[PDB]
Amino acid sequence: VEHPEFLKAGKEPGLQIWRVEKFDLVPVPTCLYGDFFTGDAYVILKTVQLRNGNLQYDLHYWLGNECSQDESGAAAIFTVQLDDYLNGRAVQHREVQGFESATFLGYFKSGLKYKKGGVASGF
Amino acid sequence: QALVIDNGSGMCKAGFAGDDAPRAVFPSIVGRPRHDSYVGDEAQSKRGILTLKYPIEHGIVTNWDDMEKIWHHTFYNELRVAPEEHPVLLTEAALNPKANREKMTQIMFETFNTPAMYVAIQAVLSLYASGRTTGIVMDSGDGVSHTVPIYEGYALPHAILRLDLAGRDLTDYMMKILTERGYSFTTTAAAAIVRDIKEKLAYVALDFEAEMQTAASSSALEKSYELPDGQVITIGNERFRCPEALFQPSFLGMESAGIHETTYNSIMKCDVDIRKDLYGNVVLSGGTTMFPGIADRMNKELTALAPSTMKIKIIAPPERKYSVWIGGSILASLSTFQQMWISKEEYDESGPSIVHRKCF
Ligand SMILES: Nc1ncnc2c1ncn2[C@@H]1O[C@H](COP(=O)(O)OP(=O)(O)OP(=O)(O)O)[C@@H](O)[C@H]1O
Ligand SMILES: [Ca+2]
Ligand SMILES: [Ca+2]
Ligand SMILES: [Ca+2]
Repeated sequence: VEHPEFLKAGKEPGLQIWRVEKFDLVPVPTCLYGDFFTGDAYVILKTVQLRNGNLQYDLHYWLGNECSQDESGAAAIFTVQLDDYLNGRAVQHREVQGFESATFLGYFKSGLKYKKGGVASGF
Repeated sequence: QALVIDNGSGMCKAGFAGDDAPRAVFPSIVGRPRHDSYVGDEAQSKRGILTLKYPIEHGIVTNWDDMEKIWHHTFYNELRVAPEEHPVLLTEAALNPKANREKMTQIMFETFNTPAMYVAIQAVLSLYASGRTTGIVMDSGDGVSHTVPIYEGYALPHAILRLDLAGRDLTDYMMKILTERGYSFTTTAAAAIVRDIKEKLAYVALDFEAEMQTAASSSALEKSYELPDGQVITIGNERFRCPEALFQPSFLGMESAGIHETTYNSIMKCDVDIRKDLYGNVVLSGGTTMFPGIADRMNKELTALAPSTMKIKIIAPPERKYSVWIGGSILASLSTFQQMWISKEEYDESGPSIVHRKCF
């Protein structure tokens, strides 16, 4: 994978968020982090530095209640690809709207938000 | 414009990456003269003067000349493309023999001159189509059933189980029990008629015995079926007995474990720490999983097999007849896929064995 966003991923501690947009992986502007279109699917990478200083990766794909099949499929595959790209070191988590894990919910300090709509299907 | 071809034992599904459904779905049959060739519905029509053959048995190619005819028809007659112009995604069984993967690759580049190709495991494509990276797929088609545990994007080959009990078997079985009922299917169109009764009227009983009783003591479960000639026959307990045989292979004289148990058995072959996510992501896939009641019955049977506190989820998308195809469409559409392909250039460099390194 030469995907430019791959070159960026998991470089330093932090949270990085991408949205699936027509079969591509597209970064989310940092000032919109936490506001999720329930019509869309997203890939979230959480990079944590341990006491060691060692980099740890948790990779969450979040599926909007109304995201289309191509969107949730792509988010799942992109996740596998990114994990592979990070030498299989990412732990992968499927995050469904309305049922996200506490760890994921914890990533957004002012609480995540849902909003209707999104990018049209790639199909 | 990549193409996606999903070769099954009974049916070939084919289309264009980026479409939400296969454009072409036709029988995986090649007909040659008893005393030139034909594929699909045409072969089936002219079957009185042809020897008809299935190039794929139990999901595995057993006849390459005839497989070539299937692909030639797929490209030229069904999709109407010149294959030299398109990357092609093909699908395979999870445990597809090494030599078969090579031969596919070779045929694609040498016979059809594909500029690019890739081979994907069918079960994995269904998982991806359900928007999961981890789960267990129960894939039941015309010629074979498999339970295929997948973790974080990749199948666990050691954990995979194969059940040689599928649609064709269910169709034969329906023919037997309708005959036993007193009916007689004697025309050339017997198998198609009984296959159609299966697909239109069969369902899986939540409680098999209780259904047997309901059926024996009332007429409520009975359905009318109009034959090609206009004769109307009644389908009673055969509706749920036919697919019961997925759960009870003894109905067919097989010592086999049923689909629920096979699924459990696969999960149990996997590292303890992933089983929770397998039980909670049991994806049904293939034509033979289209029986109404199947998911509920799976859920019930896995529930009875697993600890009581285990969360069991059966996922049975309405479009699971084409799950595999749809996962290929999606996969082959990704911006990231142009780097996954085996290119012509790579093929001329390493030959068919390139597939073992590029595709998995
Ligand atoms: N609605 C239905 N209910 C029950 N069975 C169905 C239904 N629709 C199709 N089938 C059966 O599904 C089988 C075809 O499914 P599919 O195309 O998944 O198989 P395949 O891929 O050709 O077979 P395999 O996967 O075994 O190689 C046929 O036996 C067909 O009769
Ligand atoms: Ca969307
Ligand atoms: Ca990993
Ligand atoms: Ca199949």
